[PDB]
Amino acid sequence: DEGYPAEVIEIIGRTGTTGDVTQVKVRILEGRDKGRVIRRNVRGPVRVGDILILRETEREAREIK
Amino acid sequence: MKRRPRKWKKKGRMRWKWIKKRIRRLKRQRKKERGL
Amino acid sequence: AAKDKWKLKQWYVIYAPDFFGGVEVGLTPADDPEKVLNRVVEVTLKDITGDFLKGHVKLYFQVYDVKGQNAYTKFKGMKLARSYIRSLVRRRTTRIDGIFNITTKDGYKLRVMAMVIAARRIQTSQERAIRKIMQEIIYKKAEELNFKDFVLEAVNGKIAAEIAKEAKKIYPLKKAEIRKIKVLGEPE
Amino acid sequence: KEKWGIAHIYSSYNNTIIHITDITGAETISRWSGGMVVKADRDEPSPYAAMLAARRAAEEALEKGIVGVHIRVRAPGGSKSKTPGPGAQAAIRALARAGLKIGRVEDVTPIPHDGTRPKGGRRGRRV
RNA sequence: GUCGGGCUCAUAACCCGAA
RNA sequence: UGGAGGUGAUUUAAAUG
RNA sequence: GGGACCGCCAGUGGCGAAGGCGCCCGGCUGGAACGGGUCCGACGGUGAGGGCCGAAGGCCAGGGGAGCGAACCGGAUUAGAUACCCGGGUAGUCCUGGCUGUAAAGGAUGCGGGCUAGGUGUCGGGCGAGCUUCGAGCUCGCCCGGUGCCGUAGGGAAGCCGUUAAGCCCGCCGCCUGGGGAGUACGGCCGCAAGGCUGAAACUUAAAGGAAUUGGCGGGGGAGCACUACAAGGGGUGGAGCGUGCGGU
Ligand SMILES: [Mg+2]
Ligand SMILES: [Mg+2]
Ligand SMILES: [Mg+2]
Ligand SMILES: [Mg+2]
Ligand SMILES: [Mg+2]
Ligand SMILES: [Mg+2]
Ligand SMILES: [Mg+2]
Ligand SMILES: [Mg+2]
Ligand SMILES: [Mg+2]
Ligand SMILES: [Mg+2]
Ligand SMILES: [Mg+2]
Ligand SMILES: [Mg+2]
Ligand SMILES: [Mg+2]
Ligand SMILES: [Mg+2]
Ligand SMILES: [Mg+2]
Ligand SMILES: [Mg+2]
Ligand SMILES: [Mg+2]
Ligand SMILES: [Mg+2]
Ligand SMILES: [Mg+2]
Repeated sequence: DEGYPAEVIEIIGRTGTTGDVTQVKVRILEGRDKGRVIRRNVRGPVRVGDILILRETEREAREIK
Repeated sequence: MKRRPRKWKKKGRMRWKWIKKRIRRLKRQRKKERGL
Repeated sequence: AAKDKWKLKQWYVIYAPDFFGGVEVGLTPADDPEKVLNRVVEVTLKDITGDFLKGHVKLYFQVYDVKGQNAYTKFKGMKLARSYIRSLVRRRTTRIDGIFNITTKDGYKLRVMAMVIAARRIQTSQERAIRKIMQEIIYKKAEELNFKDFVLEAVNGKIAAEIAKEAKKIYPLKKAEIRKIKVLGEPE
Repeated sequence: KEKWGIAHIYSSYNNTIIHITDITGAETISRWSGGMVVKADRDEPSPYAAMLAARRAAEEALEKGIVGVHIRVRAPGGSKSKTPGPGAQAAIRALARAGLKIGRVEDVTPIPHDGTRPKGGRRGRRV
């Protein structure tokens, strides 16, 4: 109901049709898979140390070149 | 028919296979009228 | 009502055949015990005899009799796993197959598939000689043994070892296996 | 003891089907496809639809006493494509997450030793 | 169908408004 | 360094001067 | 229960005059290479006429019909869509006995013989040496015959060919003589038919055709860039009245 926070630890690269998307590796901070590292796609400027609120933690983005 | 492979080239002409089909169609009409 | 229909079903215990140990291999549901006959279950040889080596050997057991909540089975056939035999066939090697119809000493009809992998590419005449050695060994074993003894020696690897020892004299070998067995008929 | 079943996964480019039976295969425990969890044809073969269907099927199986499954995944095969669609692996991961234990995993795509002629002509689809 | 405007280097197709 | 073959694929529509 | 087809191993690998030939076991049968102080003794090459073989499709009789699928019947796309795409579907694709004799049937390169640097793979046979788990096994070298690649002299318009010649020489047969009209008309032979082989003229025309060069372009590939590009944003023009410029009248 309130999402799960995750901390960005590495920047992978830019993607999307117009370059507006960034792929990152995040570490889950709370919930069932606390400690798991997964990669996600993000819209907007982001740096190492940011925190996202994921509404679910079972989808992982396809690895980009 | 005799072979003329130069006719198969496409620059400035229609496809030889269909020219051949048209010629054979025309020859059938002449042979039918020759029988009457 | 659908849930009610599921509540009419009882669970039956399935047992392996007598000469494989007769151990419990699983459970299956059914409302009427007559519908349990002729069902088939697939289990690996690692499940019966505990060893982390023979995990690619698959045996098929078919239910033939139901008594109480117990279901008893007979041996139907055997196969090696697809991914296993796929890892054996390589380029710059030679694969030799032989498919033979046999009868056991106690009147059982079987079909047996054997396979040999040679170290390098070989000539056609050498493949024929190896196939002939395979045929002779399998016919002799069928003449000697009963159904139960033949099946056990086929799945343990004894027949394959005899084949490899015999076929060395044509060409050095990389592998030798009884690839598949199916039962066709049983004695009257 | 332990009641174990079998998960049959059929995965093509157009849809995904997840079907849980008992150990012998003769009795159906649950059955869900992509068109039962989404409303658009285009989304039927996606990984997310596969996850949703696998979750529904796994819950229905768990309510009836199944503890684990062995997995058989297949592409259409025969004279059609031999490669599974994008939903198979997502379906496999979702079954374990929902609470089922996982046994052995194998591919059972039917493969001919030179069978029948496929559709399209000697020229194939021309797009 | 008529008239007018968009889009195109321009015409056809296409989009919009109107009587 | 440079070559010869094989199997897979190819995300709507788009005429003219 | 049924009809068709034999995956991986599989290799500029093998066999055949070419077309073509790939599941296993048994029988009948054709050709070639290697080894050869065996036999015959020029018995050879090419080949006008003539003869035989010859993919797919088609035709004539009798069977068979899983899958695919000319024609055709529906659903879409589009300005139209007699198509491309999707759902069905007759002939045909398969077997037995015949006819037809056609392909970019292309190595686009007719066949026999002698001669003219090398290097390096691979298939069959033979010889020598060394290993060996004693295997119809493995490694290296040499001879002969097949099958690829790089390349010297020479050849060629060049691309390229180069002891598997498109090089130098000794033979025989077939074909060509600017582009079109035309592989047509007329005449003949062959075929059940569809069609096959043979084949002009009047007239028209300054090129047609080949190999390679520099650019330009592509609903080809790769790299880079711009708020007169986009993406993220802030403010607007397009509707009204009026200032001013342009078309028309
Ligand atoms: Mg010429
Ligand atoms: Mg649906
Ligand atoms: Mg199109
Ligand atoms: Mg216009
Ligand atoms: Mg002649
Ligand atoms: Mg169709
Ligand atoms: Mg059909
Ligand atoms: Mg050919
Ligand atoms: Mg060629
Ligand atoms: Mg020729
Ligand atoms: Mg040799
Ligand atoms: Mg040869
Ligand atoms: Mg040679
Ligand atoms: Mg050369
Ligand atoms: Mg002339
Ligand atoms: Mg005539
Ligand atoms: Mg602009
Ligand atoms: Mg913008
Ligand atoms: Mg205004």
